[PDB]
Amino acid sequence: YYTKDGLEGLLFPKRFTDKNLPLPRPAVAWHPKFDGKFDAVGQIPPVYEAV
Amino acid sequence: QQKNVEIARKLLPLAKKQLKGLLDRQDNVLWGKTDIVIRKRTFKKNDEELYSLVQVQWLDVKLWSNILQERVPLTLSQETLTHIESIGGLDDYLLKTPDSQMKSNFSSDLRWRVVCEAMKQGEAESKQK
Amino acid sequence: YRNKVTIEYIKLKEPENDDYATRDPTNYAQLLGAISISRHLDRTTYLYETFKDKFDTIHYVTALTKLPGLVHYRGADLVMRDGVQWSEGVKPFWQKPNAQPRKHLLPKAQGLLSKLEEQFPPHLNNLFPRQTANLIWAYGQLKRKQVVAACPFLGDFLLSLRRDNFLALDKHATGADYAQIVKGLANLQTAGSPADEDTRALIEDFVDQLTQEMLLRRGHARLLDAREAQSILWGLGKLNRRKNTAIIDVLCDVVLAGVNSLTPTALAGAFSALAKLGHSSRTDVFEAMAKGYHLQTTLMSPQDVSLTVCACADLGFRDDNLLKICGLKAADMLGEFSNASLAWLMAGFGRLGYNHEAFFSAVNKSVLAEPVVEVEPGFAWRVLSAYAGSGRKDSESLKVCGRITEAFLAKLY
Amino acid sequence: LYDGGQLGLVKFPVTRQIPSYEVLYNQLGVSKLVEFIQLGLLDHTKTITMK
Amino acid sequence: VEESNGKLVKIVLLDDVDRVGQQGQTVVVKAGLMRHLLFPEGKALYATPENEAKYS
Amino acid sequence: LHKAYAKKLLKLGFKRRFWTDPDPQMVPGFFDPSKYKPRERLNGKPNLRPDIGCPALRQSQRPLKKLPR
Amino acid sequence: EKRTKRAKEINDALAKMPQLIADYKAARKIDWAEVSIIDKLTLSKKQIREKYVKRRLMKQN
RNA sequence: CCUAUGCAGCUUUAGGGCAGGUUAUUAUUCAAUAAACUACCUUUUUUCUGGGACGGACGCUCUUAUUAAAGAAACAAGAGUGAGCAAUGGUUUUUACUAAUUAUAAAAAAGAAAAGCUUAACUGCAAUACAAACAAUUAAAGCAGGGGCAUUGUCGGCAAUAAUGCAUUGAAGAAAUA
Ligand SMILES: [K+]
Ligand SMILES: [Mg+2]
Ligand SMILES: [Mg+2]
Ligand SMILES: [Mg+2]
Ligand SMILES: [Mg+2]
Repeated sequence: YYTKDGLEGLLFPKRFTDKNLPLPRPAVAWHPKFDGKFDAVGQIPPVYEAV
Repeated sequence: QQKNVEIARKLLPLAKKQLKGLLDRQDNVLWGKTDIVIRKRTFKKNDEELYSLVQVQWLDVKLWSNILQERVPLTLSQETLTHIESIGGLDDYLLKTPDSQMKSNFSSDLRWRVVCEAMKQGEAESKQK
Repeated sequence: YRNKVTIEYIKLKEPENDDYATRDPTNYAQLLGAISISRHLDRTTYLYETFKDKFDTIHYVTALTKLPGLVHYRGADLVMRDGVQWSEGVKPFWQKPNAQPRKHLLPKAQGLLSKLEEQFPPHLNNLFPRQTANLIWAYGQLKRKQVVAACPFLGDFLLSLRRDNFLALDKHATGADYAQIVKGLANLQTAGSPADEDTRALIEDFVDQLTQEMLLRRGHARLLDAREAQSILWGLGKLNRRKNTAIIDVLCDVVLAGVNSLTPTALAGAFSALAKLGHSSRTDVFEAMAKGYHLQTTLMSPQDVSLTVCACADLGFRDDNLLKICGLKAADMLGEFSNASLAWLMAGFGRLGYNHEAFFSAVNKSVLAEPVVEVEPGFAWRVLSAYAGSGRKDSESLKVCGRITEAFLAKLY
Repeated sequence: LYDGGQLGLVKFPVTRQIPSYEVLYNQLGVSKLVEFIQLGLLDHTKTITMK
Repeated sequence: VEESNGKLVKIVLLDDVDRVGQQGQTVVVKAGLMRHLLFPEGKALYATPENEAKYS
Repeated sequence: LHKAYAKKLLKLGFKRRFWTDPDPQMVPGFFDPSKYKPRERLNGKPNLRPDIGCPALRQSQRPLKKLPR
Repeated sequence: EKRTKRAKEINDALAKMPQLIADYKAARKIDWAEVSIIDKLTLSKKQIREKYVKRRLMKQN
């Protein structure tokens, strides 16, 4: 689950670091009306793992 | 301001004449809080609009002025009379308001008379005390 | 009633205060209001021609004090800020050096003022300290702009205040009066043509007596705020009143207390004023002013950048954070700086011994891009000094200096 | 487009159903995701994100 | 008096009145009564914040 | 729709895919409180006025009416 | 809560349905113990059905 | 004289409006609302037609002449209709019966009447054809569910050919969202 501001940070992180701006913060939770649509709240810098 | 002019140009030809006559009386009365109101009519069965003017009810009263020790005839609307009573009377209304807000020759002349008289009496009283 | 009707009542809102734009005044108060709120010289000239005989002392004073505001500068000498609106001490534009008035407004202002000066003399003995201060301030503005060359009534205004050991001020003095008197006199002695020798002596003598007897001895500085105190400091600096430092310390204390209210255009003035007076022992005062540039970086103009750097070099006050702000701002405004102005700015950095990578890198790139460079002797040595003092090395500054030398040798007057 | 007065096109009923908001998403097929990985344009040894 | 539309006003009494009240009492009276009799005669003043502090 | 009528619509630029348009406010995480508007009922009445109506539903243009005076 | 109430109402109605069906069928059957037309030996069975069924239904209504 | 995307003036108990006066109600010390009377403003007042007016007509069925395929017009001709039925619908049994409709050579494993039980005058779909500018209109094998009468057949209303009205707007029952 990403918000409008969060999606920008995910896609173009350099657009914030080049201007020395902090990255957008992630959302706290989604509205209950969307239960069954999302599994986790996205983190603006994703945590990569091995596969 | 732009909207006000746009509305005025949509008035009926006879309502425009009445509007000009109302405005020409500004210098002869104590304008005070008098405002202009426009009547608009709409209908359910057609897309037609009629614009007309709402008249102002003028009242002739005699208010007491302690500085001048006189009952001054005045032409007022109800809203202006209510404001004057609330603020503390004619003397307080004229001494608590700048010349810019009066927007009337009759009001300005009356205010100037009161201000000059108040200073003369105050100066004499201050010297006495 | 087959066709149902709905009725709406619309009220036409109007401004609370009347602008005396079209109606003719018919009273003592109305005439004063129309003159004060006049928008154009044609309106003021019309009022004087029609209601000439219905004038009093107050009416003449008001007309003179408002005339400077009706004279507008050329649009080519003004640069508009992005989104800035009129406010307390902030304008939507900044002025280029030595701005000129509009071509078609000078003859109107000169003609109108001549008529006013003719009828004023009879009213000279009915003026108050407030009225005298405003007249002095107005004339100083009218001299900075190319309207007048001297104040005919300067001798009378100064005498009126000086009489009876400043008795008039002792009862009717406020913070504004001192700010306007000193600021007005400074602009009457430096702006435009330099001065007359007798005029300079009288003005400087009066200012020294006024400052010591009123502001210092009687403690009237308690009536001054940060802005008024800053204005006095600027006036003293232009008059080179370096002998008395007691008042300077008092004024600096007032500025320190109300530092938050000053804008970047006011902080730069304080730096320059202190630099001209040579007062460099107030390090604490300098530190407080430097802290005011952190948040108001959007209200800085090339004039503020140039004044701040030059003042710091003269004062010897080196703040890394403040210098960093000036360098970064200047790097983007290189197109606004003149060739002479940009040479002084570079020299200022060299004297301080600060090497700003972005600032010098931008300058070198611009110079190299220029195919034909023509550097004048007046500032050729300044740019060379800045590179040498700033420690710029063979990377690309030797090429820039090489072109500088070649251009200078190309003329060798 | 005028038909002479019959006005046959406006003799049909009107529907007001709202389509799902998910028609605003970008659609990615699983078969297309694999093709990129096989060609070498995607790293399948670590977590794949929308970035 | 707020919704009286000017018909009712707050009055501060400077001298004892037969029916309105006593000196120093703040009461509500008809607008016409104050306009014509109480105010011009000099027996009362309008209940402004300044008058209330000074007299009431 | 009949072939003759369908080609005219396509020739004019008709390309609608759904009965109505999607609502961007319904996408999770993209709700703007400022741009809030209660859902309205679509109007099914064609504008058949021959003076200011649709040119495709009238044979020729008619003169406008007089304003009240 | 609304769904639970609606389900409860339907369940109650279906429970009473068998009795309603029995009354529906019974009300339209001829009771030959109350027929005097046969004693008259004048009308046919169809005419007897209409005469007595209609009276019973109207009285119940 | 007739024909127009016609124009203008005039009239009225043709439609709508209130914007002057009068009148009615209400409110403040020259005001607000109006199914009324006068004045004023704005809008409407089909087509077919052996020229136009006057008269008549405008949907949907049957029949006559233009032969024995279908189709085919005129202000040609001769007759119907804007419904009815809780059985006059569905389905079994019996037999000294074989009619009637606005009109008509329908029909014997068919109908009508008599006797009994019933609600298929259903829910969700449908190959393929008749017709037809289009919109709509007509016939229909077959599949799944729940039923009726029979006991393995039929029933998705009525011998057949007329008993009708797009979209919009409004209203009701239920359900899903927000
Ligand atoms: K003929
Ligand atoms: Mg015709
Ligand atoms: Mg078809
Ligand atoms: Mg069966
Ligand atoms: Mg059947």
